[PDB]
Amino acid sequence: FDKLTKKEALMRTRELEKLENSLGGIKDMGGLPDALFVIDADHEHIAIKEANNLGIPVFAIVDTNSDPDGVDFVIPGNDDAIRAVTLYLGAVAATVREGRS
Amino acid sequence: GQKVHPNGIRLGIVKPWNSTWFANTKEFADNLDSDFKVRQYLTKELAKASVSRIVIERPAKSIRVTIHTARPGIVIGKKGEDVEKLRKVVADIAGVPAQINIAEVRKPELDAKLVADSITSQLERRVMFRRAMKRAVQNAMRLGAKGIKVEVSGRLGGAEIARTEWYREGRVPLHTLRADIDYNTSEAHTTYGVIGVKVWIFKGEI
Amino acid sequence: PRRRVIGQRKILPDPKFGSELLAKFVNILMVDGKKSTAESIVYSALETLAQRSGKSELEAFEVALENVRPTVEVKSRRVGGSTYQVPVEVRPVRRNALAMRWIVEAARKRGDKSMALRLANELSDAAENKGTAVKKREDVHRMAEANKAFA
RNA sequence: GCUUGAGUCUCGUAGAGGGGGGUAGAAUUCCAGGUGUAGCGGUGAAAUGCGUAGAGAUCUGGAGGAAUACCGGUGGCGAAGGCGGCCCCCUGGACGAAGACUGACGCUCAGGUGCGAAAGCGUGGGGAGCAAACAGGAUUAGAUACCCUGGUAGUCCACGCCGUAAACGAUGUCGACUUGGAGGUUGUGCCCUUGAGGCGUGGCUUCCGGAGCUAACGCGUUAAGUCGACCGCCUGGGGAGUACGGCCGCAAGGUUAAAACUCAAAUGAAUUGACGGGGGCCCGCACAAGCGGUGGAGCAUGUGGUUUAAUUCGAUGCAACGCGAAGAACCUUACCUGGUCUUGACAUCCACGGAAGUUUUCAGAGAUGAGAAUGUGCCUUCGGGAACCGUGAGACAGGUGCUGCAUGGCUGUCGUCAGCUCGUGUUGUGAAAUGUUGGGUUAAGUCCCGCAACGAGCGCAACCCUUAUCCUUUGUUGCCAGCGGUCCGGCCGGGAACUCAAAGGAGACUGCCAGUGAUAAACUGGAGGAAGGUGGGGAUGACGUCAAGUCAUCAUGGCCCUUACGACCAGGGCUACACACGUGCUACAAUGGCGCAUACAAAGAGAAGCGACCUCGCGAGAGCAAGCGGACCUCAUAAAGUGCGUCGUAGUCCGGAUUGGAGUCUGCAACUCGACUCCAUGAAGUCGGAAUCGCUAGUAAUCGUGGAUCAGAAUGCCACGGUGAAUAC
Repeated sequence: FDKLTKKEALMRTRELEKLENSLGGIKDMGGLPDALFVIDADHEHIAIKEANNLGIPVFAIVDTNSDPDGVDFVIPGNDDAIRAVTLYLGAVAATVREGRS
Repeated sequence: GQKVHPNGIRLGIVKPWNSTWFANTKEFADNLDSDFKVRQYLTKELAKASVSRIVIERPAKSIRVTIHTARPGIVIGKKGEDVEKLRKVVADIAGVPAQINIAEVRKPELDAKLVADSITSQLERRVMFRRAMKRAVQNAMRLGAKGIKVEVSGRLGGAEIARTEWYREGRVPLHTLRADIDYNTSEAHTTYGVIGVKVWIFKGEI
Repeated sequence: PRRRVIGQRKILPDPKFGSELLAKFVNILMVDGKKSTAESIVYSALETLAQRSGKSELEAFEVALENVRPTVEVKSRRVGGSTYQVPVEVRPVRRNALAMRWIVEAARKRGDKSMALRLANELSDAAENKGTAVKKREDVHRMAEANKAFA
């Protein structure tokens, strides 16, 4: 990392900031996933459109502006309240981490 | 007509010279023309042998011709009568006591002289050009070859107008001077006229 | 000048009087890259100017050049599809640059013997502002005075 | 029969709905009068026009006609055309609230009838402004136009006609159903009206959008969606909505409405590009700011034309025109005129003879012919082979012959412009789109940020050469600071410091600081430093464009000549000259000319070569001839500069063309047709018309020097240094 240049090393590190914040969570996936859980249906219509394109079950918290496009499991909720999405993701992350164990 | 020859702009940078003798002005033309005769002869009489380069050097009144070829066995032959025959006639041409060596070009599909001679041979066996070019790019990219571009041109498939139709795969950084671009060129004398085959092979960045 | 705003290069001052003003005057007078010849002409001409007027060297030069500096000059616009000759205020460096160009040009026009006499007589004719460069200044000022209606 | 369709009644509401009549205020024009004075008006600029007979400006009074600022609003009303001050009279429709009544009375509609902008027509008025026609002025090549100054019908009123418009939401009428959002306008009901509120419920209307539809564009509860009723109309473009006939009309014309013939398209919407005298942003000696040129003169050289026996061929807007050609006396040379050869000048394979080779003579322009020696250079049951030369048949050889529009290769150019694409994904029926656009920034699709894109390639940048500073090494032929003497010259001993030479390193990256900026990219400024922001210069020229250039460098498909379009030779030509153009040189001078003295370079070349010194010649040069294949010797003195003297504004002591004479050198050979020298001659030219070109800093300008080609021939080309600007708003 310190090898041969300072400027290009800085360039490369900020490539790790850009590739790290864009491809953050998905970097250890190694497949395309078996479900999709979106937190806003109209703000993230692209991901819903692709998971419908590929046959992936979409789990969306829609709001009253959103559209149940191809969301297989719609949830009428509130997309932009932090209390609501921390309660909401708290429940979802609670039920994910029960496999057969 | 606008690109520099990508061997000539790399002559002191990465590529070497195919003649490496020193000579003063009295014998520079004579040594040079003697090199035209030994490369002309030795190119004609090894047409089947798939010869890549022939490097001349003159250490003190004696020639030292090195034949970079892909099939060294057909150059040497059953016990090397063909080699001693060739140095006999090269000693006839240059007028000096001749030595001769054979360097084996392994990986012959990464050498542009051999690729252009291959595609040229296929074009004068009347095969379609897209197969020759496309096969050449595929099997050259298969072994190393960080880039390759082939470019045939001129009345292709026996037309009445002349096209080019080049192909390339990978990276061929031709303005970069530290790029090891192996470029060479052949001509295919078909029954419709000449078809020009150029091929650039990018091997490495230094 | 399309993009590039520029600096300016610094000229060496005059080797006799330390005057960058007069150094630019010997550069305006110089032809064919011959600077020695031009500074000989300027030293001879201003030396006889200082001897004639009796003042001093570069205040006789500064008076004779103060009478030929333009105030405002005309300038073409071509904005509304028409040719206007608008009057515009001259910058000081351009002011004395035009002064020297008119003195030198009018001195090349004269019919005396040597260039030092043509230019010594031209600066002397500009000291009481009756020469040719003052007619160039009055001509410029008639153009900018006639066309005053554009500002 | 019945009321949910249609209609009637009651009460209100809003409205440029219509028709008739009246009135008001601003303004324009005209008339009369006061003041007042030299212009007014008009245009891109002008002129026609009005004006000292008093205009325009200004004030007062009057007349007359038309239109009705502000309100004024994708506001309203009307079936549509359309309707805009205010008031009255007559009058049509719409909508709303509750209730009552009739009881299917409804919807559409061919023919028919009515209404129907504007222009136009008829009769009679009116006539301020505006304005077809018209006239004048300009503009222009012309200008029956646009622009200007006037100006009649007309526009206005009454009555009649016409009967059409892009009469258009290019969307027939009536009814039903089908997600939404924001408004506007006009009613009405309910609730603390606790205000310019809250909740509903109708009528009309505007914008955006969902499903759906649509070729797409778009339409989208006011449908171009989903249906039903009735009507109108369409059937390729042109001919042609024309001709003939009918009906209507005062007429203009309107309406209904063909055919022959002719084309293979015409068309719609959208896509990519190109273009625009469309818009936004940006660049380059593009313009501007400057300096010096070209076009004028003489000469050099190239071209067009003309000439010629031939004036070889090629290149022709930019990107042909000292271009191919880095060098035509013969050669080169391809052309012309003659003289000649035919397996050939150049090949390969045969068969025979002879080693080849070397000095001779005659004829002719050379090669063909005639002789004398030398011939065995090494092997062959000899029938020959190595090398070379004649002879004979050939298969062939040969072609700078044609086609660059059959090709390769190489090149120019847009342009060192910043662009050109691809894979995967997505969007669109699709051509294609996205990425590549957008906010900043950059020299730069540079870099950041954003974003249905994620990435990648060619290009940009960097790596390369050179230049600018320092260090290390080595120190000759190169250098001489300190030493010693010195023929005072690095000259010698010597010194390796320094210049320098050449190899290896360091160095410059927005690295540091301050400020501005999305805390990002970056920009502006500062320090240090030889250098500061791609430091200067070069090399490097993306995908493609011009069926650009070359078949004559070469290679090459096809065609063509093969006793000739091949080959050899001598002489000629490519150098011709009424002319025209391009690119240069030298000038027109005093910032100079001439004479004398004197200072400071860099880069190169050199053996069939560069050629010192010395002697001779006024000079070009000649003779003898060292040294050097070269940091050593030679080319080789740099010149502008400077210091003196002279010339004195003259076609002159400018300028050197042209021409006569006399020569030197190279080369078989300077006549056509070299270069240079000496003496003499001494044109044109006094700063160049329209127009046009180059240059942004060691630049332009100006001054010399070298080299390639080359026996000799540069004012060209390619390099090198000296002095050294102006200007950029």
